[PDB]
Amino acid sequence: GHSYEKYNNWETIEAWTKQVTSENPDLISRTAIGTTFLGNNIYLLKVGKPGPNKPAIFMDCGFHAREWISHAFCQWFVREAVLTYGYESHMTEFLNKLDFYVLPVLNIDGYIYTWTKNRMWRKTRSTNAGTTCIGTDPNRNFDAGWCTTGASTDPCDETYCGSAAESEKETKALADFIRNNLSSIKAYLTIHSYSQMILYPYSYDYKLPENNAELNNLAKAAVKELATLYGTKYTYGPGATTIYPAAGGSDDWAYDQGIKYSFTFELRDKGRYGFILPESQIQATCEETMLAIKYVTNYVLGHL
Ligand SMILES: CC(C)[C@H](NS(=O)(=O)c1ccc(-c2ccccc2)cc1)P(=O)(O)C[C@H](C(=O)O)c1cccc(CN)c1
Ligand SMILES: [Zn+2]
Repeated sequence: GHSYEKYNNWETIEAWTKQVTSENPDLISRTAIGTTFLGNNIYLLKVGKPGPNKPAIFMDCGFHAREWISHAFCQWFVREAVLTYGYESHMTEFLNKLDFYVLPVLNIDGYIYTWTKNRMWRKTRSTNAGTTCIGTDPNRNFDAGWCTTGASTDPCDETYCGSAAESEKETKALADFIRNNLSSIKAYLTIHSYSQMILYPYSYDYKLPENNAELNNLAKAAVKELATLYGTKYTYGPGATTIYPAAGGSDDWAYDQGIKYSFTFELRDKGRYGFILPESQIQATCEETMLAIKYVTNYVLGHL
């Protein structure tokens, strides 16, 4: 059965998306926005009080298969939304005024593989012509300085950028959805682990975004807010200098589409457990991350 304080396999997350929607139809609708290479359904949950032409914030989890705390966060967020609506003033205002497009697991095929075969798997599970090597790195597969730095052209490598931008069914599905809804989406948030950071553009080059000052101030305030709960310390900055250059990222792509608030989160920890974060840290990790996401949402809402 499903638990918010355990890592759940895909079969369970899928059953959860159906159950949480059917139990909360006045706050959640579920739509499939595509299939993965292996035929799994890429669900998107629209979280919010239904209404005409609402602005939206897009958040995805599970780009990288082994980053299990990412998948866990998207599920946690959805429950927080549904349970506190009408009682917590901020979340109530949030869901009244906008929609959260929550994509709980993008790279489902890779996630299943980390459960069945290889816990440290990262990429998708698509085949590659001319080789037995499997998979593309989804966060190198977007049309953002595609494959120009920090990415491999070799299908056997963990940062393989693919045969072309959006060569993967999963990344094409996400990009298509965001393109089809550009006019409503005001912020893009993508959840990874680990490192305890909040990153913003650019990562494919050392250039800074026009609203660099604003993004820095927003990231700073969000990490401060996060720390108030349990003392967890994040760092923040442009991706290229804060972690390393990496072209083809979804956050840089989203920004260049005109979405002015675009962030990558790297959750706990700093490497003691790394990707294998104990389930006993799921609750604390998600609760503190909630504060940062809500801080950003509050800011974005005020700036429509
Ligand atoms: C641990 C986090 C930082 C992930 N990085 S990782 O490639 O898996 C990795 C994991 C472990 C190590 C490592 C650990 C200890 C010693 C030496 C190396 C080095 C790299 P990531 O979430 O996969 C980082 C992400 C990406 O590579 O797609 C990224 C990188 C740069 C910019 C951005 C923003 N678009 C996002
Ligand atoms: Zn990652």
